[PDB]
Amino acid sequence: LQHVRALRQTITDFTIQGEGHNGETSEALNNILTDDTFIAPILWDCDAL
Amino acid sequence: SNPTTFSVEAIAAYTPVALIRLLNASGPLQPGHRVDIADARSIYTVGAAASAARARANHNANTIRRTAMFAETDPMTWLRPTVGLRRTFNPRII
Amino acid sequence: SNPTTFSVEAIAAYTPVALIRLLNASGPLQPGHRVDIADARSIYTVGAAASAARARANHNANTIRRTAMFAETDPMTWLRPTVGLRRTFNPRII
Amino acid sequence: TLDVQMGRFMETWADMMPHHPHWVNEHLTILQFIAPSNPRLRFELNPAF
Amino acid sequence: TQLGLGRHTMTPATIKAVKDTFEDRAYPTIFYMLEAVIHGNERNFCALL
Amino acid sequence: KMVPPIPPFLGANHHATIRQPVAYHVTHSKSDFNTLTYSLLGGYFKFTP
Repeated sequence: LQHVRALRQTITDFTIQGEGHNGETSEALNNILTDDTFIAPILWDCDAL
Repeated sequence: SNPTTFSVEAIAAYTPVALIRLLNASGPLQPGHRVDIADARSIYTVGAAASAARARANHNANTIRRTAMFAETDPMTWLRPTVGLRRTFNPRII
Repeated sequence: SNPTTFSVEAIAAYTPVALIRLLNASGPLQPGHRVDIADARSIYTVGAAASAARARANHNANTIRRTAMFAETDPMTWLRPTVGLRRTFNPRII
Repeated sequence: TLDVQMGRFMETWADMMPHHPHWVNEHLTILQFIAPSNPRLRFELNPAF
Repeated sequence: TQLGLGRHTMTPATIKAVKDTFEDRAYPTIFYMLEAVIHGNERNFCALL
Repeated sequence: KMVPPIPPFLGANHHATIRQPVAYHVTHSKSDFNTLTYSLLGGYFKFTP
């Protein structure tokens, strides 16, 4: 359970708090895990299309 | 039930379908005769499931009715919080 | 008990409240009517707890009275010390 | 009641932050901090303050 | 071997939970039924055991 | 998720005793569960002369 919630400890540690950009949830520009252009085949419960 | 009269499949068929123990679907068929078919199937759907809901009435003599199920109004909620019975008990009333 | 007369909620209500295991709150409410509210709430719990303390009443044919739990005078203390009972036993007297 | 105060704090703090405070930048390696970049560098003078 | 260090190393019982649920040859069909007695949003099956 | 959402009526980071860097440490320090405790204890020593 909590080392992929220590993976919560391992995809918001090694970057960054101080400066962000252009209004999409967060700091969204992002990259390939965390912003506002990944919804999907996601066809289970409810949030993303 | 009467008169329609009895599902032999055939494509009549009749919406309920008020049986228990359809040792009937097969049974024989054997096979379906010369009609168009498509629904057909619907008639078996709705009324077979009715044949389920009305097949009950009972089994409620040992339930254990339904519950508040959750935390939500529950039109008072202002003098006690709400919590739901997830039914780990063996619901029998013995 | 009478006449006040019986908790319907409403906001009358009354302080005792001498019922047990009430499936009354839920129960219908349904919901509370057009009066102010505020307490209500305090008067509710203040009686509910009493109606459980008074609900005990019996169950005391199985106790096994209470004790000092900890150690303290005990106005004698001058020819024997004092100790308490860590309430880990089953009080049933059977 | 310690609840309305928290709500008020949340509402005020939603826009209290037009930029980001310089005191969670505890992360930089020695040299990132050291380079004459860092705006907090000119405020790190006495090791006991 | 350079991203995870002491997000640490392993042993018999949980990647136990690993070798015999993703390799060889032994699977089902009617809890198939029961998985669509399962599939995703809330539902009132939230109440029994 | 940026700054510890600590209400101003309970003390701020720059006026408190336990500040951001030690929290950074405990959430990013990475050895063990004994060495971490002893290191944290080593943290709590005053810098008064």
